[PDB]
Amino acid sequence: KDFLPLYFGWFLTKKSSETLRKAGQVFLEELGNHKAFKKELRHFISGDEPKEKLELVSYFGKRPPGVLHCTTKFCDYGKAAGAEEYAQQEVVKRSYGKAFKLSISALFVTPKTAGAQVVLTDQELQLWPSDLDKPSASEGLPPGSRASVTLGCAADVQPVQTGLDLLDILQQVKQGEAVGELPRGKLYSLGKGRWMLSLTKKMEVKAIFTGYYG
Ligand SMILES: Nc1ncnc2c1ncn2[C@@H]1O[C@H](CO)[C@H]2OP(=O)(O)O[C@H]21
Ligand SMILES: [Cl-]
Repeated sequence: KDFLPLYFGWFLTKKSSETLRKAGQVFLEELGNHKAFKKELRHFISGDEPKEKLELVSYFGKRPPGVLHCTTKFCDYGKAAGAEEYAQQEVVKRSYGKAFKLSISALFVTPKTAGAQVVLTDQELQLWPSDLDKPSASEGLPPGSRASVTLGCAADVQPVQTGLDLLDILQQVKQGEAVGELPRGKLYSLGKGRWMLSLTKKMEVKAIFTGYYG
């Protein structure tokens, strides 16, 4: 009669998390100042905003307060569908507490979330859930495409939206030239307020697989 974690995932170390967090911040500051982005503001925000400049760091005001993480399976202590099934797996139990490296291939921004795209290894993909209830946007994409790290959310958006935004982006990119060059890579405008920075060099972040309890 033991209950599960709120969710399973890879939790970044202090050092790796700050490295990614900082890169995310720089991206928001650079994107917000980029002429291509400014030009499309009316596709990013939809209201009485002045033509003046939008600071994305402020826009994505809801940020993780501490270390960052890549969620694998949200369990809600066993109440989520597929939770018990996921937790019972040998590979989950065996991997519990193990160290991993996550490959970050891109940073992205939408009107709802700012995040980082994670490219899971085959070993890490074994820890990705295979549920009966799937996000419709995951269909047609490689397993684990949803893998991401939440860097920030718009005021009325929940962190879960980040992975869903990535799936939408990946559905979209499944490409035209980049519309800009930032120091860390090429900048793509995917439309509908969506932006992806494709990192010239993938970031590697160290993380531990474990379970979070609220
Ligand atoms: N229904 C869900 N499916 C997948 N991930 C979820 C779900 N609900 C919440 N999360 C994620 O679990 C964490 C606790 O809220 C948090 O980390 P995240 O991956 O940034 O989005 C959230
Ligand atoms: Cl919303």
